[PDB]
Amino acid sequence: KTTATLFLHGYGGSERSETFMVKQALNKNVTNEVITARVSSEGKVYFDKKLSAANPIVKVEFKDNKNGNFKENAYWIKEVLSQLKSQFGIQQFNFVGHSMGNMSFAFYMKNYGDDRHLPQLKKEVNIAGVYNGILNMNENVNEIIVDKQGKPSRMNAAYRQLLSLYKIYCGKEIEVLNIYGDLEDGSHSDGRVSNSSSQSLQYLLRGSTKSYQEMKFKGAKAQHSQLHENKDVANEIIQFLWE
Repeated sequence: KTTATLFLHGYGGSERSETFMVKQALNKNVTNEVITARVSSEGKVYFDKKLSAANPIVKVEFKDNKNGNFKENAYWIKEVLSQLKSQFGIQQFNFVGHSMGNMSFAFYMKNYGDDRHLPQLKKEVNIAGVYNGILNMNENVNEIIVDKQGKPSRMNAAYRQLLSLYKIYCGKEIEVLNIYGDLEDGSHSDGRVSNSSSQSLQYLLRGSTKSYQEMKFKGAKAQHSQLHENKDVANEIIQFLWE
């Protein structure tokens, strides 16, 4: 059975933000299929090439790529999934996203995560997830804290609408890998987002995933944008989704 692996860009980005990591996949023979799903502002979906095909990779680009509205960027996500099925029949998918493409996938799963007419999740890769806020926005550096279970010492607006998201992950045996960076510069962050922010995903999933792992890459090559431009991160993701 065929499983499309969708790559979503963070704020400001496009399909070119996803390239370095899928190019690491192709060099690993993973698949010969890559295609681009483009989504306008209205939310009509255009595929550049068609589909047939093992471990196919699909790159998702939103034309309106500066929309901070999680519910419409999670509505878009459901439009691509439901276009990949209506057209190519794909029944399951892996998801990997950068920063805010992941906050849009927590709102996808929240509003469309129990529907069955929709391609089902299998694995999940989360790069610099921005779950309990952003640095220098609605949080500050070393301010917010997480316990054992990734529960925030303080929870921000959006994080709270996502509390009942375990209810969706339960019993779907969804594996989840949580990748974030610690520059090591005394700020416990990826330059842009807090480790507690993305680490607070473990409390959103509440022990209801088939599998939950976190990887804290460290150093200069573990900076926000450096995360999807590292090869030691991209193989981490290859071996998880595909090996």
